[PDB]
Amino acid sequence: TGSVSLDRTVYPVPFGTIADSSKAANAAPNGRSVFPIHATGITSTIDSTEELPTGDLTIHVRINDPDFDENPAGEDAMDQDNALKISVIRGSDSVVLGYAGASERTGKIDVGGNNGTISNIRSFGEMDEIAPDAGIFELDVNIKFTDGPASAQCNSHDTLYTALDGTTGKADTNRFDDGAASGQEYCILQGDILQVEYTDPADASGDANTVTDSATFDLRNGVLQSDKSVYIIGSDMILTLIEPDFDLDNDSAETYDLDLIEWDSDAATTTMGNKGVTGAAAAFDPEPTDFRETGDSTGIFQIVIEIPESLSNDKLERGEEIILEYTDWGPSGSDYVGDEDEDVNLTIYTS
Amino acid sequence: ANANLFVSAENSQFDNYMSGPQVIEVVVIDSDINDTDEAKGEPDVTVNGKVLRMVQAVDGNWYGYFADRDQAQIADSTATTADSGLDFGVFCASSSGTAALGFSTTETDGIAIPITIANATATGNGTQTGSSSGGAITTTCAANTLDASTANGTINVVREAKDPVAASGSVSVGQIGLKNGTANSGPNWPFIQLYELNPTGNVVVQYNKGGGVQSTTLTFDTVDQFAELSLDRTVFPRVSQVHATITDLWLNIDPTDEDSWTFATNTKNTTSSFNVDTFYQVFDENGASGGSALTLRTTLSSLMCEDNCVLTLDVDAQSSGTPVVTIQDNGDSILTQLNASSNTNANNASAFGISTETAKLGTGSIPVTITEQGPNSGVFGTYDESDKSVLKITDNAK
Amino acid sequence: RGTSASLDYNETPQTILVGFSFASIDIQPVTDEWTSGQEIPVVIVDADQNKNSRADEDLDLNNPDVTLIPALRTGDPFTIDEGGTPSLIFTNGTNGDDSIFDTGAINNTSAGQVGNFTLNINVTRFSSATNITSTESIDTFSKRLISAQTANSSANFDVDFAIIDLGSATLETLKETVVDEDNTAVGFNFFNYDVRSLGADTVSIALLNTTGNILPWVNNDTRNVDKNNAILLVSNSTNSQAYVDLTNAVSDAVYGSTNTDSNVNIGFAMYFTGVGDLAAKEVIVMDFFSFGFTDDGVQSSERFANQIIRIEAEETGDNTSTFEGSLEYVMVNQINIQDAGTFSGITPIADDPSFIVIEDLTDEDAPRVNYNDLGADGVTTPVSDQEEAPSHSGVVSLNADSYKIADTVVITVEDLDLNVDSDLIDIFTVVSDNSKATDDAVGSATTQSLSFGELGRLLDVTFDDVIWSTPDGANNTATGNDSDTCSTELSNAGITDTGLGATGFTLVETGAATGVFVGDFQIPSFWCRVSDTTTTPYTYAGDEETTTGLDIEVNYVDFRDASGEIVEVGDSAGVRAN
Repeated sequence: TGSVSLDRTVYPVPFGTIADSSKAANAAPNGRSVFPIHATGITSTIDSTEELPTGDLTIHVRINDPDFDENPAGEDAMDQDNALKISVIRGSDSVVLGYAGASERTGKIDVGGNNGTISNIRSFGEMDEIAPDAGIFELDVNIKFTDGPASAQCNSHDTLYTALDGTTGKADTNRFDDGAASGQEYCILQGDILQVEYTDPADASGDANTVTDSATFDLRNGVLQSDKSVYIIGSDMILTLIEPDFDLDNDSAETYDLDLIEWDSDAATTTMGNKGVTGAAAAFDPEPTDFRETGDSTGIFQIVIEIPESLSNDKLERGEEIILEYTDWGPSGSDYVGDEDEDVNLTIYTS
Repeated sequence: ANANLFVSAENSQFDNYMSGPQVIEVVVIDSDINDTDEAKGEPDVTVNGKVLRMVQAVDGNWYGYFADRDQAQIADSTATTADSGLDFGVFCASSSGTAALGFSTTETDGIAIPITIANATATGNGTQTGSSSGGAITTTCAANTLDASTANGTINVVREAKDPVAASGSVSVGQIGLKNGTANSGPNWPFIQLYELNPTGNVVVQYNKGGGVQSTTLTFDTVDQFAELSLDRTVFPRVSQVHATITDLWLNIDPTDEDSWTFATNTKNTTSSFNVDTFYQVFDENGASGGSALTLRTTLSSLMCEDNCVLTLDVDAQSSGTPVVTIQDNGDSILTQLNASSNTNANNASAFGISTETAKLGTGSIPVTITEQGPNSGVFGTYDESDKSVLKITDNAK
Repeated sequence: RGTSASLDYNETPQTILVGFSFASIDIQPVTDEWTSGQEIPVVIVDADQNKNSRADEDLDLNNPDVTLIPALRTGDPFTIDEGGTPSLIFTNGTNGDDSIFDTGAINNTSAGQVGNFTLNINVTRFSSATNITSTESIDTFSKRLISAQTANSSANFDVDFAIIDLGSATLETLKETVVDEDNTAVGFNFFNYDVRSLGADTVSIALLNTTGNILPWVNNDTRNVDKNNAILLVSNSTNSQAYVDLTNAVSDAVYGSTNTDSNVNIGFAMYFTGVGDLAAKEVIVMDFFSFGFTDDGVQSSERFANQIIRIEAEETGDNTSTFEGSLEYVMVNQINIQDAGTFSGITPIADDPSFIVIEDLTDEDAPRVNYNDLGADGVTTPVSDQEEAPSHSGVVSLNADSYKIADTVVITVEDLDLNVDSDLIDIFTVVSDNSKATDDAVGSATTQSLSFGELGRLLDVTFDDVIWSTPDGANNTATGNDSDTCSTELSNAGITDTGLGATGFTLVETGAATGVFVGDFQIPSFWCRVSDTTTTPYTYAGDEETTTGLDIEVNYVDFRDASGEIVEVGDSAGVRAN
């Protein structure tokens, strides 16, 4: 009897860029699904250089069925056609993202897990053995911010859709087998459910069986902190950001722009990145160039900052008040990434 | 066998291996048959049980030369001009021995005689150039074949052969009956007796005399496990000589002479027509012409070369703009600066070439020459006897 | 299997039993970790490949009688079976005067590479008066087209062309491997072909795009529907086996078509010279490789490497069924990634192949070699081995904590990933080009501006947190307090060590495959400060300054740390005086 297991129990809600919405240009998200940089760095309307790149969730699915280990010292695959289903459900309504088990095919997302012809639906493709003698199989599937039941909350998104089919188009019909209701859009909200079901064609009794694992989408608010309160000018400070929203992939260490953090003081107000006041980026000497995870699955990001001498040709004083501000687009309060904001602050001193 | 029987391939360093189209000299030195004015009996010498015919020379010693049949044929096909590159001369059938040499060669797979064919008949006159694939030799040679020959001494794989003993009284030429005994410029001496040998198999040479037999066993196989290159130093100052030593059993084709090889080594010549290549005896061991340059690149697979017959050079490895290594003339080669413009200097390795051979060894395509340190040593070098290497470090090197 | 024959001499018969042997493949790492630029052996034991007890046998792709070959694959190569089982026909005839095979040339121009494909056929005296048609089959892992014919070797018989239909494949199928090379930050396309089995003198290969049928083929004169049908890849080459770099024109031609990709069908055409005969079986291999990154290349999804590698292992003895081979890989760094030389440098088909690693490969992504096998139970069951290819965190150090004027300062970098060749010493040199942002730094003149910094920069040396550079270029005209510019100001003090590029500083690997790089230089008495680093060339001050009382630092940028991410590391020391 096979088993199936998902990568994680809880997942961040994914977001998108301004290129996804057809809405008019604005200096704020304005109900769009974007994660802008701090406001002090934003030039007039939000443009491609003023938000984090597109945030697409990547999950990993593993099936532990020894019956597909025909070759005990050789590669195998799970070749049973459409034996794995990936679906997103919100209460009663359900959306099936695709199948795995068969040769990969261009298809559409299914609405309600209801569509007559399975050939119409997207197939992720045959899975592969992790090691020659393991008997464990793995799939990598990418989940965008548009993939889930239709809802009224997301009507604010003037969404242009990624055409899953061969054609080039930005309509819901190109990506979903059923058009959305008027005044509604397809999207993921906080509290949604991700499940995978495996149809084992041979169980312990020699017949068919269905095994399942489930997980939830969630958003959390960030914690920003430093190694110590007081710093000598020119010393190195360790800056830590705890945003679980950002561990999109467990396998890799994710990198995020340093313009998200605000530096405001008597000397100057700046984003501490490439979007700050002239010569501010060189004044901090970040190592590395921006935030980075402290491991594959931690959701903890660290950066090393040197306390400047002079930000904007104005030198810092002793005991000066410094505030670090991070705008967590997607707090606990928000339902999707965009929407509400919460500000997290840190105060530090020169000695 | 080291009492009276000497075989060229007998080398402890290389573990008695032989490979490729190389010719093997068998010498008998014995005091019982050392006289040259009396008709003593030919010594009885066999390879893999088949008779080897031995000619007496003026030093009172008995000589014989043999090679693998298919390797001689394949190598001979590269020699497009006569007496240049790997020419074994002309391939005759075993029956032709009596009519051509004047004595029987019937226990051999074939013979290679140094003449040229005037009348290229299908039957009675042998093959000048050999087969690229090899096989059985069936074309015969006759007495009228020798007389009609217009250029004698076309063998280039044996160049240093001792004079056959002369015909006086009861004694015939070479004491066994050669029809013309002028060595290395006549139509009969030297000649190579061809034998079909087994790759990865042993080759046994025997001499049968009163009181016991002397044997020597050799292996016929690819010999890239004995091949290596050594440099004189680890770190090189600015106007140093780069003294390179190559040891390769495969490169000793001539057992009696000093073997010379010339390489096109420029691995960054990107001209579509150009290829890294290997040439045989483009020079002598005394830096004379010694013949034309003939391609060997597409035939090295069929001559038992396993990654061991090719020299390549990169003058500027880091592409810094200043070339580290250049090339220069020495006593064992004739190198010329073909771009003599004032705009270039002696540090331009691509401004040197060979004047007589410009199609494949012209400007660019850095020619490099090696010479054998001893007639039958298998150890080659780029140095000459004045200690002047072909490869030198440039004066402005970084 | 299991059946036998009986041979008898001296009234004692002996059975000749037919049987199959289980195979075993195993990669053997010399030490704990397989790092960049190290050869480790690959050993296969299969008695079914020892078909001669008195000879040593090689697994050559080109020989149809070697039934199985080990193969390693990464990413998505475009092999000859990418659209299913191909269709191949041979033909005799002559090229038309408008054919790309007679008019084209490889000169990186649409005029040369892009054309159409027209030919005149004379197969009227051929057997049954039809073009030679073939039965096709494909290896599971080695991806080798084996075509079965009736063997013809007569003096009358001769062929000139081969046309392949690549099954269902279209430009959609091709475009998922071949990259744009104009709209990609770093991108290179490579074509790998082996047609040694045909025994040709010259070969020419062209890729065919069309909205009609690859077979039967039609000249432009009959079908006046398409502007161009052929894209030239190789022209009249003398190498039957080669691994070539495609020009920009080929990548420009693939993306240039106005028609939607699904309707356009793709196929191969070949031209031969000197194919006098065909054996009962012949093999053809044709692949597309691609290497590079997109955007910053910081995210994993943004780095790609598509390649297939075949091991032609050699029999150890005469009657030893053991077959020996090796693998080696080159880990990519910020310098070699920008050069097409590094990707064209690998040997895809050999007894000792090499392959490219774009990032840390562990767990499910570890490189694995597959060997299809016929077992003793008579069923075909593959055997495989994998080995991880980790990346290493680099450290850089300075030998002393304090230096004095004219003291030797020695810099060492311990990064195992920087060893790219096990036979040769690896060297990195300083850049001297006033028109590039990587000036007076260890790296490459070729460069790009990206998020993490400058892509052509690997190491540099600074006094007081400012780049130590020579006052040269167009922005060195400042005189300072007096009327003397900083460049002549240094020269009057007898200083020739004007910057890092002028000391001849280089990073040299201690051994052939040690992974430790060392450089050295001497501290100067005076130096010229950089006023503004945001301009190219840099703007230099008007007055020289003493180096005494300033800190000295070295900075190293690791393109691949322990996780395969970009990080910068450094060391510091103090210059003193008495």
